[PDB]
Amino acid sequence: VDRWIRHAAGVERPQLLDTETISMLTFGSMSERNAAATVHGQKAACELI
Amino acid sequence: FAATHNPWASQAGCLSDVLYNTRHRERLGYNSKFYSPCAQYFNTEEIIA
Amino acid sequence: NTISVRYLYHADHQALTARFFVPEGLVEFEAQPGALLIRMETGCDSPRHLYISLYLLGIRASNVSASTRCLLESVYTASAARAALQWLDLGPHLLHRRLETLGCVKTVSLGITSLLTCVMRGYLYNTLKTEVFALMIPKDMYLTWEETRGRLQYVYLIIVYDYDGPETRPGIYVLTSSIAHWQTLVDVARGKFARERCSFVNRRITRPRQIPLCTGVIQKLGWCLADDIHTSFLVHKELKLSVVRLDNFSVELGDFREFV
Amino acid sequence: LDKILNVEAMHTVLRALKNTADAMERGLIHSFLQTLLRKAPPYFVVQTL
Amino acid sequence: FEAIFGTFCNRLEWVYFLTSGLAAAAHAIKFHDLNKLTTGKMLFHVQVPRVASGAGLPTSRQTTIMVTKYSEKSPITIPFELSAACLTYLRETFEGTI
Amino acid sequence: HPGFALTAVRTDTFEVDMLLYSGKSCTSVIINNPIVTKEERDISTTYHV
Amino acid sequence: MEANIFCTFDHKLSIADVGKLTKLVAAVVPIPQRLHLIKHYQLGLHQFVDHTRGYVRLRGLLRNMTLTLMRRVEGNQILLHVPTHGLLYTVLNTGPVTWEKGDALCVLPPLFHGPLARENLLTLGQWELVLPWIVPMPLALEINQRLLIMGLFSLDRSYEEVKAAVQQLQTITFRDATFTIPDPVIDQHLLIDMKTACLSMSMVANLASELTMTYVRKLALEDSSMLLVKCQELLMRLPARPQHVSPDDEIARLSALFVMLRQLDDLIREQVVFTVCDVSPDNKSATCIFKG
Repeated sequence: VDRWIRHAAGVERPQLLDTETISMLTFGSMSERNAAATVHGQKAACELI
Repeated sequence: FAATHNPWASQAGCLSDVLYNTRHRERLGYNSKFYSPCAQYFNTEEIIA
Repeated sequence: NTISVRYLYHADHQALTARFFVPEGLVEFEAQPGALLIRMETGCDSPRHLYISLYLLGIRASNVSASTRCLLESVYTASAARAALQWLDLGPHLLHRRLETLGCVKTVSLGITSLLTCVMRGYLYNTLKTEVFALMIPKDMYLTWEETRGRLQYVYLIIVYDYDGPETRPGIYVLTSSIAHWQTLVDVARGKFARERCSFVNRRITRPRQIPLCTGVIQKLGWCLADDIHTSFLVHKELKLSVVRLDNFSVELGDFREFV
Repeated sequence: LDKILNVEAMHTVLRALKNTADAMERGLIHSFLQTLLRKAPPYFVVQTL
Repeated sequence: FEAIFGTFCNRLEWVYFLTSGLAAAAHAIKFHDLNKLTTGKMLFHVQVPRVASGAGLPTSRQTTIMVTKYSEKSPITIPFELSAACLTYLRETFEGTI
Repeated sequence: HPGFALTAVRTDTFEVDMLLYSGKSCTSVIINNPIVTKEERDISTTYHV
Repeated sequence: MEANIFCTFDHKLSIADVGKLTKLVAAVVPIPQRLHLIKHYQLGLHQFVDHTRGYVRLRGLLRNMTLTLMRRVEGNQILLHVPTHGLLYTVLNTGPVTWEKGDALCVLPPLFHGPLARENLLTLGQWELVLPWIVPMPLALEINQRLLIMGLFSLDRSYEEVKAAVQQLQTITFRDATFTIPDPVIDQHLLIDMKTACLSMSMVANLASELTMTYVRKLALEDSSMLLVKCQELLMRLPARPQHVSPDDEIARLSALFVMLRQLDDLIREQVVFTVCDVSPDNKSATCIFKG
């Protein structure tokens, strides 16, 4: 069911990243790949029930 | 003058409270690098102190 | 006034130079000061040792581009590499014992026997502190695990040992990184060489004979600023080749550290 | 140093009189203006008269 | 052949914190460091005006309110490299050629 | 449409030119003589004033 | 590189505020940035403070921090000096452990002694000064053995079973001094260390020679001793021995095993920083050859 969630969301795991890349997450590190063309600049949003 | 216009937002321990408090989030772990625009509003120590 | 000792000396030299005679068949490309010297442990008595340039290791390296290997194949066809492939290629996944880093050149004399100075510690530079010679890593061999430039990156020379095919074709990895703790540098090496760490188990699954060894070896070479990092261009014997330059590179030759 | 503190106590008495005197001036302004408040009917009354 | 042209030097007009009009807000005064052991927690007996009143509400009996302030240092530092060649040629004079 | 209303908060970053007007002789500042230090390298000599 | 580091303060010093820092002269001070004028907010281990209350993560983040010896309290600045390789400078004791001449020393994260002297010795609006311990090498690594045995022990156990060994494991003893150790338990960094640990245990189990692994049993009937009686109990689970093999194979079967003996012990190994020479009679200062 979790694979169906990642598929329906469209956000597939990048092989759970490198294990050292997970080790750097506790210090904080970028996860998003940079978008290619970005004429509109930085994007942001948030969500609340 | 409503006691809580957004019961699932203003309440302590609501879904947005645990979702956005830095304390309730770090108890589950998170990447510090990502910005959380709503999180600045729900914090206790940022506000109560 | 009297006893003006300051006038007597022209300049001090912190660098620990050494003069090594070299065969004329290896002087090519080596004539540029920025190149590693690496003694080889030949099994023959005459001679038991044989200096080789780091570029000579790339004719057999796997990770280097094959188009560069087509160029290097036309370069070293002389008394040197014809014996080097006869010896170091014969070695069964053993290089850190066969090889021994010996710093980089300061100057290269010509002649039929090309003696050359080579510092084993400190900055390498032209005499009278004039021109500042720079180290030259081969283009494809250079890499960084972190694409971000650091404030100050030490350089290391890992020697990967693949165990896939019956004939091992070890890779060579110069790399700069701001990391300075070997206990963490092996940890970042753990997840990146997953095919190589799998390969060390992959020999035991097939051939109990002949012991598998290192997935790599790490040793200090020296520090360099991110602004000192460069990727320029080099020419010798008309065969042009771009290279990853390093400017003010102090030499600090640490001992090899074997590990899996 | 004690003789310097003599001059310090003298200046303390000087400001104790000066600031009380200027406060007496502000009190005379505040009191006379307070009398003007009681003395002055609202304009719409005076216009009706 | 081919033409060449020389010293198109980058002229740099000088500036000063003192010549600037922004210093009018400043009360800058160069002064030797005392190695003060932090004496920068200055006190201030700031005199406070008051007013007499005929109202029965009390007026303050205490002239001049206390004020504590601090001297928040913000040091700056500028590296500038000099090549060892430029130094070794600077003091020495080989007197071999022009 | 489900039962979820949304407060989609979103911060924005704007470039801003500004101006400021301190009074004359506002903050006071004092400075000392520069203290040069001679950092040493065999190939060059940086100087941190 | 730089030979020295400087710092700037916010909240102003008093008599005690500068006296506690003059007490810390010639003592270890980690920095993470090595800029010529670091801010005090970046100074110390306190920047890595963690509400999750970890420890091993503080150690791994400590692994990359540069060490810098303290010197000269000019006032309103730390004036750190950057140690040079291969020489010596005096170093004050910090960690509550007795020192002896010639022992190796290493950096370890602090932990409360038990009674807890709780001497922060410096504080501001919230920021503090947490100086990592300088401890003798066997003590520096045995705690890593405790955290590693704590990691392997956690698997497949009831909570009373999980904490049963902990009453002995977290109460380490050394030179009369005793220490209780709060632990991350599971902080991923212990897990990634466990992965290379068991991977080393596998090859060490597999690279062993047929006679080398049998050597204890070959000695078992050969001799009788209480250490061997303690040796005997571990190996058995509930007399014959064989011998073959050509001599040349052992030079290979043993050689690669030495690399695993490093790779297995590397994770409990820590880089040395100090080597004491002239111990002070008062048990405070101690000059040490070699630095970071």
